[PDB]
Amino acid sequence: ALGIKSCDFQAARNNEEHHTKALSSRRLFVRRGQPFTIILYFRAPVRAFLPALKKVALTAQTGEQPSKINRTQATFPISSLGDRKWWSAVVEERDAQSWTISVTTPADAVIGHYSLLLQVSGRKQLLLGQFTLLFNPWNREDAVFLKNEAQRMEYLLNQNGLIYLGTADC
Amino acid sequence: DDPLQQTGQLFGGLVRDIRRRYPYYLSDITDAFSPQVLAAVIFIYFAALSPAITFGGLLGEKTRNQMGVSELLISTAVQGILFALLGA
Ligand SMILES: *[C@@H]1O[C@H](CO)[C@@H](O)[C@H](O)[C@H]1NC(C)=O
Repeated sequence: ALGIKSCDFQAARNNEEHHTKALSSRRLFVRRGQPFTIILYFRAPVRAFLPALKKVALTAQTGEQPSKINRTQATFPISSLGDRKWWSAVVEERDAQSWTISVTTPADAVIGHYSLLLQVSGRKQLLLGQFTLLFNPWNREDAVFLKNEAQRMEYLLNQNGLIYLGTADC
Repeated sequence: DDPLQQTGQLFGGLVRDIRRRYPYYLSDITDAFSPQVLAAVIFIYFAALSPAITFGGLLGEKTRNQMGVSELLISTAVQGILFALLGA
């Protein structure tokens, strides 16, 4: 009785919050260790919430040969409570036809091209979209974390640089 | 989802098929309000009654009337209602 119409990755909304606005405005580039909000659209209104919440989960896949031993595959359900330090997803806003999910990512994950899949209890998995994961100096739990803000502006978001040539005198 | 597949769990196909099918019970109930269903019913009634009587007569005359037409008819009704209620 549940059918997913389409998923909307709010790229133009969270791309500026992730400081990736200059990179794209249609593709979704996200930084590790930071939650991002997406929207799921149903085909028909849900009769009950929690039974429908129980039987659906979603996976993240990356690499040519994904596995749970290389940390290149992850599976997690749509739950209202869970560990915020690992992969998780909580519904922030509920509509008759749409849900707003806020996915969270661990501060230590493999970078590369990712793909999101959804699994129904009976039906097969369906691909929702693709996104890319990158390091960020804005996260306190990341290995690369810059305390200053102007240094972040100069060393990461700047595209115009200077190269010094000549002798030591001039 | 494949209706047929090897699953390493005992009675896996049963549970997989029931969870695949049974949430459509109200849809099965509601989709039967068209007159085409009535036409199909009136057609299949004769289409199933006539071979039943023919086979019942031949079977009764074959087994020295130990089992005849009424037994065949009531059995046909019993598994018809039961399979309609509990079938996939
Ligand atoms: C019913 O069975 C008995 C016992 O064999 C038999 O004598 C009789 O003819 C049968 N009745 C029929 C065939 O109408």
